[PDB]
Amino acid sequence: QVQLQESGPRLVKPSETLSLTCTVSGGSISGSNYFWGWIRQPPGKGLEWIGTIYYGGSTYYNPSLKSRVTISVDTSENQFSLKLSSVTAADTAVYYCANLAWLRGYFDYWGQGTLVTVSSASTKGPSVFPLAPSSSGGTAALGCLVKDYFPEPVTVSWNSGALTSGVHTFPAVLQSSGLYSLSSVVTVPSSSLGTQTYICNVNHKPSNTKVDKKVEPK
Amino acid sequence: EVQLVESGGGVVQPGRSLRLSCAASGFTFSSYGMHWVRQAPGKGLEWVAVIWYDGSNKYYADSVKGRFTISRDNSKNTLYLQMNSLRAEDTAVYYCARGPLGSNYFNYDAFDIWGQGTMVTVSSASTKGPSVFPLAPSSKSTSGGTAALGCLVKDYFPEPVTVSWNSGALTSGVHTFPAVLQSSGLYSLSSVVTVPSSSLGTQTYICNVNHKPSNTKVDKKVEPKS
Amino acid sequence: DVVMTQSPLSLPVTLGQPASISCRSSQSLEYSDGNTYLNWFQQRPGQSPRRLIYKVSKRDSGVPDRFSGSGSGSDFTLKISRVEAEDVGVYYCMQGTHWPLTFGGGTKVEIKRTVAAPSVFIFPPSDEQLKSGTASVVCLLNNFYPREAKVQWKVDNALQSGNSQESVTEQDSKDSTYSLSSTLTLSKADYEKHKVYACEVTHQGLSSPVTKSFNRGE
Amino acid sequence: NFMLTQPHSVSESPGKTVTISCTRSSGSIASNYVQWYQQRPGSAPTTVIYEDNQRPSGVPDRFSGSIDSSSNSVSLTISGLKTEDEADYYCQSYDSSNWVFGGGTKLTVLGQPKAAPSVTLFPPSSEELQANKATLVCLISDFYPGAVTVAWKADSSPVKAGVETTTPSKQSNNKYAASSYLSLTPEQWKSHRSYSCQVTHEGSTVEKTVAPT
Amino acid sequence: NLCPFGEVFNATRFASVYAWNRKRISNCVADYSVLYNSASFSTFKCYGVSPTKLNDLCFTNVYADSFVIRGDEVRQIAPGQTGKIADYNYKLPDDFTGCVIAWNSNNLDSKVGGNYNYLYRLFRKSNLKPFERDISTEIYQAGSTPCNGVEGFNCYFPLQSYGFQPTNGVGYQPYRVVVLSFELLHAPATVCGPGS
Ligand SMILES: *[C@@H]1O[C@H](CO)[C@@H](O)[C@H](O)[C@H]1NC(C)=O
Repeated sequence: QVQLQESGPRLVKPSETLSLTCTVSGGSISGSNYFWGWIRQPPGKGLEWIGTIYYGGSTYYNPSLKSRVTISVDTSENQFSLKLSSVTAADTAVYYCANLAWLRGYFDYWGQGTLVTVSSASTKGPSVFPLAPSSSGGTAALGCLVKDYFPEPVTVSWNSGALTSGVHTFPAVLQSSGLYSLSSVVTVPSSSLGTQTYICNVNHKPSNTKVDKKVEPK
Repeated sequence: EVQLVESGGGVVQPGRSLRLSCAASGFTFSSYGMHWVRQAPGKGLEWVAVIWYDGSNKYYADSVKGRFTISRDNSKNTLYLQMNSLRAEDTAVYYCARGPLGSNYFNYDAFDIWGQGTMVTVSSASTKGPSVFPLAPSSKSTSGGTAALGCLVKDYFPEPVTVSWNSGALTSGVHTFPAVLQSSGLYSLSSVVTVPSSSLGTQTYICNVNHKPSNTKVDKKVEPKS
Repeated sequence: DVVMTQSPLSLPVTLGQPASISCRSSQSLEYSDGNTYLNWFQQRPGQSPRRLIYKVSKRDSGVPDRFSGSGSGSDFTLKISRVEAEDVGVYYCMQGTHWPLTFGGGTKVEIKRTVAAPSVFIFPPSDEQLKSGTASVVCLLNNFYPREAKVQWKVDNALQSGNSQESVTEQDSKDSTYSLSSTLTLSKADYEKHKVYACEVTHQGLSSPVTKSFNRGE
Repeated sequence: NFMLTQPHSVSESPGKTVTISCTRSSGSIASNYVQWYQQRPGSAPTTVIYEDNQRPSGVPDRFSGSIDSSSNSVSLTISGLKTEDEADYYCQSYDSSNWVFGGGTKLTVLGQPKAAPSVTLFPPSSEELQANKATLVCLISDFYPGAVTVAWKADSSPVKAGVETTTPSKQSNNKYAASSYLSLTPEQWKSHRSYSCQVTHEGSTVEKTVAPT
Repeated sequence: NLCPFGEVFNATRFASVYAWNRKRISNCVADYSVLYNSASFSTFKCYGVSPTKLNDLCFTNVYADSFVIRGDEVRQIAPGQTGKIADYNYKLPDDFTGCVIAWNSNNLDSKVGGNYNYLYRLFRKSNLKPFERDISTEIYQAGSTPCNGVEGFNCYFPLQSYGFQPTNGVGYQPYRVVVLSFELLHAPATVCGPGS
């Protein structure tokens, strides 16, 4: 009954070398005749095989990564490793290790997965911009754009709590600049747009940034 | 001792059906394949069917394909041949011969043991007992110091007929010819024997014909012509 | 199908002298495992067949070692080294791997004998038969060693065809001869329309065709 | 090398039957075994079918596998669809010295009527433009089957660089919503006549367009 | 003593599919893992057995059949298949248990000019039974007119040749195929794997 566990740094700077290890409990890497692989998936995207190894000596690599990947195994600690040199924003992914009982088998036992993000960004606070109203009759749509903040956590409210109806705040995206960006939208009557003021309260605890931005038509 | 004992043959009218059984002994029936082979009177051997040791496969000669159906019963050690829509060309002796040990996918040599056959005769001819006529010895059968003399047995549809001379007492120089099949569907035969030409006046010659299928016994004295 | 062609059916042999039968297949017989699954069967008079040789040259149990198989490809040969009298009958060959599983036509083995001319006898119809309305005239060839003979019926010197049946015996255990019966059937009416009935016999033993005849009412 | 291709999403009601296709790009999908993984969000993928027709210990028999060499595809099929089966499914194979995963397919067991997406395209604001950056924002909202694909075009010429997109998330409506951004330099933002956001949902494509003027 | 798989896969000569070979393997130990783990086969499926279990199993006999077909014919070796190779050259049975192994031999069985030594049977009056092998050269009567065999005419020669050239598409390249056939009869086993 084999258990796999990915280990390594969850944040790598661009152009550096990514380095993971898969410590294995319950079976012996050398004593078994299993194959041992690495599989990754960028967030929101499908799985992509990276490489498998066999302790007999033969090792198989994804030809799109062959120059950058090497895979090793040491029996002394019963683990095998991933190293991905010359890393860029495109290698942000959940990395999984899995095994295989024979070449052309199925990946039976998997690790939990570890996410590594690639970004050379120190703690930075958002720059909040207005999404000015446009649109549907009596259902204008309106919002806040929250750009370029390196720490992932960011809360957003509208009208300091008095507006929740029609409000949605989307999950963050990780740009190629290594920074997070996020947006928040509310749909309100187009009748109300000339009187009722709409203020979005943006809070980003790591950088000590609180901003309240008014969004107005133009 | 290995044994294969077929039964179930006989006289079948055309278009009708008959089922033959082959009862095997002395070997583990379940372990071998089996075959049905037929021989028509006077002709060579023709393979009819094959069944696999486990019953999984059945292959047929195209002449019986669609009309014949081979099958085994491994619990009762019995091969079967189901014959339907019987034609005249199917008249033969039917043998079972042991198949290969194991799968006929991989083991091929077979027909190492054969049964005694069962006779299957497909005809539309009502069972009839023979008329027995004297073949009287004449000066045209005396030749030199001998007298050929005989019985002409004609018009008997089932095949087996038996002729003895003088109740088995006379055997020497006796010829009973093989039956032949006439235009009408019936079988004609003659049995014949040479005797010392001197004896024709003193010893009396009688042929005895037995036809079990119609339950008919006819004795015929054979006397010289005046 | 795979056609199995045997040696000439008449194979008259001298006892104590070797004999041999040729089987020839329409295609080559070797199978994928490199074996040739050709059998040799012997059928004695009135008996079901027995297997003598399997796989071209392997002798079945209880077969005297004078029997010998040989051959390869498309040409095979059963050989006896010292013919004995038990060896009389029909010998069939057989292929075992082609699905039609055809057999040879058969080769009949008879004792070779000095030439013996037949003794001819003729029998007119019985008087009882003529009540039936049919008439049977039996010609009788006796003790000829060559089985080949020609017997023809002339009625008032006119040949008869489609009118008669011949029937021969099997070779005699003691003197190695055959005997043949030819029967001529006519309606009683047509029979009484003629006077001279003869059968004329041709055979090696006669240096010119012998005729046996009778005349109605003499 | 080869690719495996699957549909973006399939959906059906509980107890119904749904089939997912997997088509090899080149070579015979029948050459080597093909596997099917179920992936629940946040977990590593589970094997449901291996060797094309086999269920691992645990997988119920509602899941079956099948080959169709006439179209060079294999198919995973679930009958007796049950809400717990709502997940992501991947096919995989191995040819040459490579293992290949399919694109994945988002199965949806239906709990509410399907809803057409609502799409709004916000141009970059004058505030940001004065910061020497430009960002187009595509908000997609109120669609039930939470699967969607988005394409950006600059005058019918497809844009690829500088696009990032949210995978859909449930909103307070119990429907789904998602968001896509095209980042631009303010030079390029005024260098085209218009920009377009193409949204695809349930095999139907809505677009909205914003012009720099 | 180990089994002669090498004699089967590494034979410098491999047969024509119409005249496919068969070696019987028995009384040895088979490390099947040398086969199923090889990245060089283009095709490897077992039927009725999972390849894992091979090294933990014991059969009475193992039957390697070997031949050369072209690329897109390899889909026909598998059981229940039809077409030229399945109907007239080599037919697996429906109850088949065992593996079908293939690999591209273009470097080995192709010559500049075309290698014509490899042939296939184009016509036959009926389909093969499983594992039957047919090496006849009788002239096929496709037509109503009787053929005197000597001549072609509308009648056709049964064997046609693969024109195996290096520059052919991957579909029309030679592919050596081995078919393992595992036979389990009620006799003591004679071919086992290392774990058994
Ligand atoms: C055929 O050749 C290799 C080396 O060329 C040899 O080790 C072995 O016998 C065979 N390899 C297989 C069957 O994978």
